[PDB]
Amino acid sequence: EVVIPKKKTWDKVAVLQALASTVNRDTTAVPYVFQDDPYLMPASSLESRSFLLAKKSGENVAKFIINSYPKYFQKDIAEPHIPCLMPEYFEPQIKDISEAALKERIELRKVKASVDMF
Amino acid sequence: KNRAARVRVSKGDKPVTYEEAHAPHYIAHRKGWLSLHTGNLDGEDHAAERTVEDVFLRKFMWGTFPGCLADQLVLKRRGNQLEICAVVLRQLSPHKYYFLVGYSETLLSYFYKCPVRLHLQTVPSKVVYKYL
Amino acid sequence: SLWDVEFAKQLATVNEQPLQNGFEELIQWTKEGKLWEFPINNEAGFDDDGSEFHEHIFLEKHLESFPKQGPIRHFMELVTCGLSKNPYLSVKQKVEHIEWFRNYFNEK
Amino acid sequence: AYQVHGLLKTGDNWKFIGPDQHRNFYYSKFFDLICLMEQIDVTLKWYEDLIPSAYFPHSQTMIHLLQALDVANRLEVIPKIWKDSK
Amino acid sequence: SEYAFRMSRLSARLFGEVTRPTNSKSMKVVKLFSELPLAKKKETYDWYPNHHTYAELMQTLRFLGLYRDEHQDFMDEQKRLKKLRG
Amino acid sequence: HYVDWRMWRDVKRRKMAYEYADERLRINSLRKNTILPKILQDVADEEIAALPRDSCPVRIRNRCVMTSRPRGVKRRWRLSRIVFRHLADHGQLSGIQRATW
Amino acid sequence: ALPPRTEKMAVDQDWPSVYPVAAPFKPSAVPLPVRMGYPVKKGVPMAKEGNLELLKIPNFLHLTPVAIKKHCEALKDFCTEWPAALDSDEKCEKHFPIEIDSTDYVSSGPSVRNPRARVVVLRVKLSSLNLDDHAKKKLIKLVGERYCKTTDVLTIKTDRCPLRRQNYDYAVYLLTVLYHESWNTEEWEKSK
Amino acid sequence: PVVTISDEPDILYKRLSVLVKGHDKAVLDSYEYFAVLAAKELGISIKVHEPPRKIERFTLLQSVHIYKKHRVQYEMRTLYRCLELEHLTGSTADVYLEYIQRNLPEGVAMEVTKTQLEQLPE
Ligand SMILES: [Mg+2]
Repeated sequence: EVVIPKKKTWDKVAVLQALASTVNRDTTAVPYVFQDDPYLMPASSLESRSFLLAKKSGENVAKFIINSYPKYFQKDIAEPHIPCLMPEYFEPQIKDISEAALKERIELRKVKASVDMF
Repeated sequence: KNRAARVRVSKGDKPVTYEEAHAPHYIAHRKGWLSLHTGNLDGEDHAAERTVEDVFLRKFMWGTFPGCLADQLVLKRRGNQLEICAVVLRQLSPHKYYFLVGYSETLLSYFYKCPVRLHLQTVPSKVVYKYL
Repeated sequence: SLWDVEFAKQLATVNEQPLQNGFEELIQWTKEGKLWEFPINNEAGFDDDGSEFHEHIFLEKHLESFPKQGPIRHFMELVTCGLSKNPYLSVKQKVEHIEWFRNYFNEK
Repeated sequence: AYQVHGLLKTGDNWKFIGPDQHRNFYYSKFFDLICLMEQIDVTLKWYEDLIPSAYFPHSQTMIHLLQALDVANRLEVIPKIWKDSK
Repeated sequence: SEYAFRMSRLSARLFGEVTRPTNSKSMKVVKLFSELPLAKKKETYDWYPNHHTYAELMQTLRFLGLYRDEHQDFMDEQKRLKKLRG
Repeated sequence: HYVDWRMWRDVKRRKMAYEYADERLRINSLRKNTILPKILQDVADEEIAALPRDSCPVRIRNRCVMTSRPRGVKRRWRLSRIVFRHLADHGQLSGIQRATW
Repeated sequence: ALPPRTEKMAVDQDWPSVYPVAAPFKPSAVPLPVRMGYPVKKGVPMAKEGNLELLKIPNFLHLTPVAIKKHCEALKDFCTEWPAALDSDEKCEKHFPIEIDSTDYVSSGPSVRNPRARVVVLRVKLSSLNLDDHAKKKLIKLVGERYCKTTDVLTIKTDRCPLRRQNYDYAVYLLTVLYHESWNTEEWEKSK
Repeated sequence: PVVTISDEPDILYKRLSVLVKGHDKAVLDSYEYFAVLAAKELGISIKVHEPPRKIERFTLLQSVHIYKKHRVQYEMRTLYRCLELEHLTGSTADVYLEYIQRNLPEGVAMEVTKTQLEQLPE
């Protein structure tokens, strides 16, 4: 007789969640969002906030230049496809006066353009 | 004479690091490799574009971190996390440092389509291994 | 509609918290899709529309038999064996090759 | 305060802490309370457990540290917390 | 013999290669349709980087001021002096 | 914005050969099968002889991936001799040592 | 700059808490004056705070035995146990006859496309198939190029279809149709 | 700790053998000690093996224009270390594989895993 067990199934997340439960918080270390260099430590809460807002500033820096120039990045190399690494196109690709273009600029959140072509 | 990657002795007043000081025949006897990617072993396919992206990365980080990189980077590559680990100096302000880290983080993640992580390491002055 | 997706995104913003650990960085990268799926089978995605082993190598159904004693049918057997032994091409480009030969042979 | 902190440590209420300003106010007043009516050994234990891992303390929190240490008459800890403040 | 020939034919029909006896000069057509041609290989059509995304992206980033490349600095200064005197 | 006109000519070769690969594949299988009649192969001879002389994989020269040099290229990184020597001597290339056996 | 957590850090401190992830060296985080380098003639190995060689070391400072012990205290949930299939190879062959090769090749970069990783090949034992006499004669006469004599192992190869699961399907399909055509008696068997 | 024991009996992996290829014997045997201790506290059976190293040697010219008689020779050291697992579960297999591929080393590592799921004939 073989007591062959049925395979219990998980997602991609539970192993790393158990790993974090192994690594509870470090009572002597700074939050991981900041770096680990003593020169790059925030000393005060205001300095930490300035560091964080500078980092979010750089994030939307790359977001702005990427969405301004989507041609330089259309080549995907990663598989499977990552739509949140694909460019977000903010210009209306539908130019004729149509309801498809109406839904298009409604999705693109262009209020004056939607009103004008309505 | 051989001068592939050997810095020549000027007069005894020339600051130089370990990597620039050591010759290419000490490349795995004393130095190690500045980029760790898996393309160069027995069975692999994509090592050519690994190399072209390696030189792209070196020139790009040098162009976008102007005059603050002490010596050459460490370009590590495991799975799909790229690691640019840096030895950056302590001259420019940390707001600029975090700004360029986020800028580079996002653009290289976006250009190579993976998790790309830059880990800075701040050094006061460019370190001297010997004076030649 | 947009009210429920707005409620979803505002719920996301008010449950957005600092990363505070590299394991949580890996968590968010798995959630977005940046990190690879693991354990990896070298065949993540790439379903090939559920071809399931007969459309790749058994090409009678797209062969559409002519008089089988002919050299044209012999060429069909040869190209059918070749397209069966292709692993890099799928059934759709196999049958468009087959239809290209059908079209050209009907042209002649 | 301890019972709310225990409810915090249950599960993802640390995620329910929320933003950085709310977290700073949270831990600042919590540690002010700890310095106000706890004994000095567990105030120092909470000091090393929370600062600077959880938050960056304020100047009012600093003068309350000094008041707590003066009440406890443990003036030997003054140089260490001084170096920490600097 | 004849039996061995028809066992080879039966194995060919069973496994998927060509059933009827055919010479190497069309068995080669079967290999041609079994492998990819010289032009369709991934390294063949991706041997070169396109260089246009690369160079024009560095161009755009430099004239946005996010990139500082000393080679282009050299050509700018040298052509400034060359238009000054030439 | 390519290295030279020779490199740009080569990438023209690569791109449009990769486009015009399938028809050439069908008709050169029609060359070197020995079943069809000879004139029925001669009309096919006409079609490939009319197919353009820039997509045939006979013009594909494996030049160096950084700097155009026809002869002296290692395929495994598409690098020329002295560029590969430069890089694997500065030590930015993992696993390449100096062969001393 | 600031005085670091290297000397702020004190003994009996949890190191899985210190280093969760595989990270590069970070000497300020490292509480260890680790020295690299070929020393100069009248000097010492180069110090810790700035070494690119310390950085280039693959850095197995995220994994020590007590950390892996605690990691698999967490990871011990994700496992069953085996039946009494025994360490005996003949016993597990009796219980489960067929054997199949179905692999993966782990690369590291942008993409995980190693096409050869779809290779699948099936090995089965005639002595475990137990139902072949002139069928086993017909079987060998079909598959001549395999079936080495010294061990009764039948090895059928598939690398013809792009996906691993349909390669497994080709393996099992070839096994069952070779079995059925072996048991299908043909009319010209007698004139051997 | 979500678990979700779902429906179907085990895939019955016998001999999951991991060939670890590297440029660096120190990385290979540190990873060996790591995997051996992890397997020991897991309870699965681990065996060690050292396939012989392969050295890819090749030759280039040294000067740019002339002097073929003075050549440079470069080499690659590809060392192999085998960690074969016998008698490990499918769930234990993919959790152990998941752990060791999270903590797989960098460019000095490949993890070629050979899985022999057993099954019944049909
Ligand atoms: Mg010489």
